[PDB]
Amino acid sequence: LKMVKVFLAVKRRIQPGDKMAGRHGNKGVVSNVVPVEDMPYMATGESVDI
Amino acid sequence: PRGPQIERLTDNRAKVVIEPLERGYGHTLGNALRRVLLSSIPGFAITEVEIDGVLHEYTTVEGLQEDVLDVLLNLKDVAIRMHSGDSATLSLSKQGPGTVTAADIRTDHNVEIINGDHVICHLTKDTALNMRLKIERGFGYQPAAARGRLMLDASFSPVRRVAYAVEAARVEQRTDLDKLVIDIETNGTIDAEEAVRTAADILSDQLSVFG
Repeated sequence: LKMVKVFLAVKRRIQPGDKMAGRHGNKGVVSNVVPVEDMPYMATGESVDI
Repeated sequence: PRGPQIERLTDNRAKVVIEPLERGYGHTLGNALRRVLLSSIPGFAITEVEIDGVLHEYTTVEGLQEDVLDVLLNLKDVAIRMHSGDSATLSLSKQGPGTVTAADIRTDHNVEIINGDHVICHLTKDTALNMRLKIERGFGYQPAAARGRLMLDASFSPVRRVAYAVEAARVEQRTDLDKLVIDIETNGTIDAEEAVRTAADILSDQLSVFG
């Protein structure tokens, strides 16, 4: 007699364990999330993300 | 011993000079101050945004070119320096065609806003934009989950990048005393003097457990 459809929008962040592949076929799984202070930095101060 | 020497290359990015340190004291002090200047300094950011016409963060409002999420990211991009207090509330009123900058908001006497060359949104029609903001104090990174009302992430970090290098200073002493320079690039919120002052305060409060 009646139908109710509910649209639910979820915005998920990135989690350790999610599968993320590159462009040339090098797939991978995120191990952990590291703070910026532990990442290796260049001579100018730019921290490497990956 | 002589005090920190301040160079002024850019009004947003300064450089401090510490000299003369002993042999084997430049690298540890530089790395400790770099890590503390990166991930310890508290700041101010926008936590929640209350708009009367916008119900949730996925709807479309008439008269606006961009979506609501672009306005939320542009409000996350700006930086607010507050003199005193742990909470504040800023409102903006802008109608008619034209761009909406960060300087068009209504601020208090203690709440200081950067001039804001980055735009927030783009208005086309003659629609009034009544938007209420909220500023809170904190340190680090706090997500929206763990804390008609919207919620926004906040990155309480006025410092962008910290670099340092150890150079030798030719001085008549018992050994080869080395100096170091630290160039701090901020968003204009915090100064390079009180940043290393509260970094040394954090180090002195953390080293107070021994003894």
